[PDB]
Amino acid sequence: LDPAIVGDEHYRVAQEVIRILQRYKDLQDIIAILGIDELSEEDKQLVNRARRIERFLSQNMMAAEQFTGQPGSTVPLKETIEAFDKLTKGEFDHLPEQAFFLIGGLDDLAKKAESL
Amino acid sequence: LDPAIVGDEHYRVAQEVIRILQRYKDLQDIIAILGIDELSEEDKQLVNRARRIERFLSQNMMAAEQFTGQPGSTVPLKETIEAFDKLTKGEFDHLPEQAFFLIGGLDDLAKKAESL
Amino acid sequence: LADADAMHAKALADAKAESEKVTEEAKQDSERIAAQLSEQAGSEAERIK
Amino acid sequence: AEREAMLAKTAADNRKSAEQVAAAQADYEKEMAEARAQASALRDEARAAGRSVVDEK
Amino acid sequence: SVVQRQSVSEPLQTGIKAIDAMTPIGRGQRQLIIGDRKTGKTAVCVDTILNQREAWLTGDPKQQVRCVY
Amino acid sequence: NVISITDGQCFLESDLFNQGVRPAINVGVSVSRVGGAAQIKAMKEVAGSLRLDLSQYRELEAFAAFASDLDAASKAQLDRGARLVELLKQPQYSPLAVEEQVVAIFLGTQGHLDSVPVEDVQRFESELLEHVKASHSDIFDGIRETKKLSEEAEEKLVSVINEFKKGFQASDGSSVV
Amino acid sequence: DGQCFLESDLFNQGVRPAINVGVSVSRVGGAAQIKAMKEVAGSLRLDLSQYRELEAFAAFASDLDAASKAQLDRGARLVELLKQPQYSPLAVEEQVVAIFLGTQGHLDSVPVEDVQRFESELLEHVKASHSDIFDGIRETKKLSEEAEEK
Amino acid sequence: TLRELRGRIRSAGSIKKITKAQELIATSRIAKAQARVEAARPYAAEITN
Ligand SMILES: Nc1ncnc2c1ncn2[C@@H]1O[C@H](COP(=O)(O)OP(=O)(O)OP(=O)(O)O)[C@@H](O)[C@H]1O
Ligand SMILES: [Mg+2]
Repeated sequence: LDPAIVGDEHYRVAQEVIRILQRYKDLQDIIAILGIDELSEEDKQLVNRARRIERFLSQNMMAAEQFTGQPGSTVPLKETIEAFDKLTKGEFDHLPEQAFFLIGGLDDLAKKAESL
Repeated sequence: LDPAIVGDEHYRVAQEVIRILQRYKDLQDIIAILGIDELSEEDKQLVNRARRIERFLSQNMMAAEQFTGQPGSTVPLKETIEAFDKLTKGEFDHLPEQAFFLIGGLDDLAKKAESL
Repeated sequence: LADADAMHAKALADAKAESEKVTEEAKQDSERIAAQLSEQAGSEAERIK
Repeated sequence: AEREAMLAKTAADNRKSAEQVAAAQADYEKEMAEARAQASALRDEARAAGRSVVDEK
Repeated sequence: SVVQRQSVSEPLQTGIKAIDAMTPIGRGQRQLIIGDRKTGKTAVCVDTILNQREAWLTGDPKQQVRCVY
Repeated sequence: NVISITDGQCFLESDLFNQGVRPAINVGVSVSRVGGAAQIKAMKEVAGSLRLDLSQYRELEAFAAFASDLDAASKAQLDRGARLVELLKQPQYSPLAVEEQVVAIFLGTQGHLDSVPVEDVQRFESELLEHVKASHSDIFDGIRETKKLSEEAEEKLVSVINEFKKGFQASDGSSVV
Repeated sequence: DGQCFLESDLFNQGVRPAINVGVSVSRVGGAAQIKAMKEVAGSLRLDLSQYRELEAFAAFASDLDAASKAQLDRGARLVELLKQPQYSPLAVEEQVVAIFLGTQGHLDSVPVEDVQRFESELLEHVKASHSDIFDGIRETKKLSEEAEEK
Repeated sequence: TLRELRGRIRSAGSIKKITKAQELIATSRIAKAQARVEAARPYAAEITN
């Protein structure tokens, strides 16, 4: 994992995701003791972004069809990195939680979110 | 040592005193470092009871005559059982520290109490 | 004042019902436990025979 | 000389209900506890005596 | 050999609430008990070894188990 | 060597045996490889994944020893964990058959005994079992014949639990809804 | 039949003999020492050990009671008076006099810093007046009522 | 030696747990203190006026 091998955007996205996850883990304590109500607007929005990203990271599998009936799928690297660059700003925060479980690309997930 | 062949009171007293000593051994380090003033009321009461009990198990024997001038003393079983039940109930906590050291019988304890 | 004297009869009735039911249950339990303890004593009797 | 006996009656009525219901509940729980304690004591004594006589025989 | 075995599926009771609530035991499964001095391993073993009186009392040997110590 | 050669372990700590639990079985280290493949359907349904409940219970009660002001749900979880731990104990030389174990676990999980003071739960539980064995025999037959817990049997058991708990006292007790 | 433990931490603390009374012990017991010494001095090691334990336990304690403060003062005096320098020979009568004086609470009022020197004063004064007391010990190996009162 | 190391490990773990609990309790009390302090402004302003 180097900026000079996989591109600078990949490195920037990885660093941003690591920072967001570390902040969420750090604030877990105050979330447990006082809740998200006391958290500032920035704190609440970053917590929501972190949990939405964590839910989005999961991807459906091939063998999963033996219990869910949905075969897996693959995505090219460029589409994934562009989608994560778009998600970095947390624009999809108004989408439902259940719609964030990935099954494939971004277009089908957006369509299914509009189909909820 | 089981209630199958021994009266249940013996078993109950033994279990209670063992639990108290175990809890004191657990709280040892916190008492040593942060001090007694940090604990709650229950912990303080158990600490005092543990000190009382730990002091009470001492006893002088006749073989100590060569080393110390105190004469021998012997106590039967039922008196010890009743005394331990009284101590674990918590009705002797008003006595000072030295009143529970090298005590043979309950009457000797009272006599030493009147001597201070 | 008229209503003040309605509940005591029901209280006495349920007290008597409780007394009879607890006596019946205690009798059943006592006779049962005596039965299997006697049976176990007899069983160990032919065991030792 | 008549309109204060009425407030006295009202005051007595405001507490008679609570006093009566509390006394009834207290007597009920007392008798229930007595009955259950008697039954359990009888069961335990019968079991202990049965075990003792079984050991004797 | 490796070509003469099935999967394990059977409720081997043990008579202890904690053991079968937390860590189930089935037929053909090797289970280990590691303990410190004076803890009560033999008591658990004896309870398990004598739990099968009712199982033996049944007629056919489908429930019967022959134990050894 | 012997750990690496076999599967499934049951660690027996001595600190736990010193006070409280008589079986003294550690929970956070014990594991079984077969797991659900060797379980009964009824008790698997009744289990309700109490492992996580116990884990978060001990984790929180480490904090809440000196804490008096807590979240209400946190207090409820702590009380549930303490009740389950106090329930799980058992004396020696007393094996239990499957049906009473399932009944006791179902009583523990649903929160029926949450109103019982923790100091005298075990005795109460025992009495209930005895009474259930005396005046009732259909539930045992059903669980023995179908190895599954039915909703109607659950309702009957709920009624029995309510009527029994109405008339039990240990020390200044209070029967509640 | 007996051993003495010596620790460097105690030596740098200020105790010149630097013997650890907690572990040191003699199997023979009090039969070896003279009867007067066992009459005046007895069960002092228990007092020293309990004092050290209480000092360790209550080194942070919020408040002290009457008995606790009295025990702390008594143990402080007892430890302070036990210090002895090098090349200072001493006889049995002087030792028993000092031990009796320490153990009967006649030095409680004196502050700690003057505990040692004050003692070194008194032993001198007796050497010229009421010296016959010492002679009596050398002929009796025990103390009487009249000698103790004087 | 070995035993001393284990003892110090246990003591340090217990100390860490206690300090974490105390810190969380103080953080909880901060909010109540902040809520309480800001309630005397109107009376002060009116009495000054
Ligand atoms: N559930 C229990 N309730 C009360 N006492 C128990 C219980 N289980 C075990 N004990 C007691 O704990 C002790 C355990 O004895 P046991 O014969 O099981 O030895 P062990 O701990 O397995 O050790 P070892 O085999 O090294 O002797 C006994 O005193 C037994 O009575
Ligand atoms: Mg054993």
